Amino acid sequence: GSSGSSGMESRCYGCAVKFTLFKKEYGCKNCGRAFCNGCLSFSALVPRAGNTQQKVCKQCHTILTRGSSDNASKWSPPQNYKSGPSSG
Ligand SMILES: [Zn+2]
Ligand SMILES: [Zn+2]
Repeated sequence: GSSGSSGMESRCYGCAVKFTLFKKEYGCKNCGRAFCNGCLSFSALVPRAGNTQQKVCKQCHTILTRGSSDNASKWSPPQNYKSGPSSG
């Protein structure tokens, strides 16, 4: 009732760790979020940096290597785009 002011500062988007002299702050390329050297210790081709193996966060590093198999997103193109194995 008489409270509601949290002090959320620059933290990690993986462990929620606060960036300090000891814990430096890192940035992702794929998701584009803030991570700690600990979490941001992976590299994977990012379709944003021209498909270059940039330092990405664990998640992304896995998401880019997992290759989702769904179509949950804004208007999607027709399974058949260009003459090829183009999947749905
Ligand atoms: Zn972290
Ligand atoms: Zn990321």
